[PDB]
Amino acid sequence: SAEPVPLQL
Amino acid sequence: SHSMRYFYTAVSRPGRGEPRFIAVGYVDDTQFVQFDSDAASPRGEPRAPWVEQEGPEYWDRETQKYKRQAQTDRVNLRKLRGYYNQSEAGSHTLQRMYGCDLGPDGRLLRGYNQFAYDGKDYIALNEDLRSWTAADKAAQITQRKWEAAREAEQRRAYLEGTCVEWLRRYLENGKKTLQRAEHPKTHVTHHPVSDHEATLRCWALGFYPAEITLTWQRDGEDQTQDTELVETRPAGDGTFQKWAAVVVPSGEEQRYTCHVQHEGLPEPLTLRW
Amino acid sequence: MIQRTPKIQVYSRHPAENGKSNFLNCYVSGFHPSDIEVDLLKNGERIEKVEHSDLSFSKDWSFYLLYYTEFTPTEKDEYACRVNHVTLSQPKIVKWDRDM
Repeated sequence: SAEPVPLQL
Repeated sequence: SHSMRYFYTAVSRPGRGEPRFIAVGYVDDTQFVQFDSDAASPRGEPRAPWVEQEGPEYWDRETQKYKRQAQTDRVNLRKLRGYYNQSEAGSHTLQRMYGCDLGPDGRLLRGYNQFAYDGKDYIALNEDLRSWTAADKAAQITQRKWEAAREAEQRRAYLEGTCVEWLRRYLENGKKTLQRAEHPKTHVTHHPVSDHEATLRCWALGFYPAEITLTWQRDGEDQTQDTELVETRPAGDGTFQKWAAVVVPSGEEQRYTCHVQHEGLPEPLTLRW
Repeated sequence: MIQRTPKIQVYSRHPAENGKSNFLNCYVSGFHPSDIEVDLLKNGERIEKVEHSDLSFSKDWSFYLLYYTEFTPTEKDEYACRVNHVTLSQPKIVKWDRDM
C-alpha cells in the first residue's frame, strides 16, 4: 500500500 | 532481509500541461505495482500474483493515491522551477523514494523518504525519521516548510506501522517466492587472449535475490582491483545474472579461484577452470 | 540538470541453444533523464514485439530499463541492441554475444 497523503515541498 | 520500496518519477513537458507521473512499488527485487499517468483513464496495475487476491476496492484506493501524487507533482515541479528560477520551457525531473526495511521481528529496521530534482539529491529523511538533510538552498525552503509543518513526525506513522503491516501481508501472501533464496548456477569459462594471456570468467545464473557478490582470488588473495565485473542484470523471469572476469597469464589459471556468497548457498562456493 | 550515459547489457534469459526458444534481453541502466529509445535488432532490423519493464531507479537516482523479446538463436541471425539518449552523440549498437 502507498502512503496516502502526497508530499508537498 | 526484506524491504518495501516505492519509486516515483515526475517528468515535466515543455510549457504547461500535465507532467509525466510513474509510480513503481517493490517488495525486495519483486515488483507488485505500476501506475502510468500516460493513459486516458489511469489505473493501479498489479505486477505480482500476491496482490491480485487483494480486493478490487483496494485497487481503486491505490489508483486515487497515485492520481493524488500525479496532481501533486505538477505543483511540486512548478515550485522547484521557481526555486531554481527556471522557465516553463524545458523538461525537468522530480524523483521520490520511500519505503521500509523490515527488522528482526515485525518492527521497522529503517525508514526512507528522499527526493532528487534532475537526478541530484534534493532532500532526505534521516534515519531518526524526525529530521531531514537538504542538499542545496532550495531544499532548505522545503526543509523550513517541513520543520514548521512537522512533516517528518507525520510521515513517521506510515514507515513504522503501515509500510511494515503491508510488507508483512505481502510476505505472507507471497511466502512461496518472496521468502525463499535461489542459489546461483556456477561455472567457469576460459578464453585465450594471446600467446601470454587468457580471460577467466565466473558466471552466476538463475539467482534470487539480486547482487549477492562473486570474487576472483589469486593464491588466497582477493583481486578487488583487477576484477572485471558486470552490473547485476535481471534475467527477466524474476531471477538475476552476474559475472566476474579476470585476465590471467598463459599457463597460470590454476592460481585463480572464484568465490560466491549467496543466501541460497549454505556454503561459499569455490570454483576453478 | 545532470545527464548520465546509459550502461548497456545484451544477453539471453537462459543459456543459448541453437534452434531452441529463449528471451533476448537488453538491460539499460545508469541513465538520466528518463527519455530513451531502446530497440532490439535481428540482422540490423527493428524487432516489433519487443516488450519492456516499468521505468525505475537505483540509489544514485539513475534509471534502468529491461527490454525483451522471445527469440531463437541460430548461428546466422545477428541480434543486437540499439540505444538513443541526450548523452549519445549517435545511437549505440551492442551486438548480442552468446558468451557475454
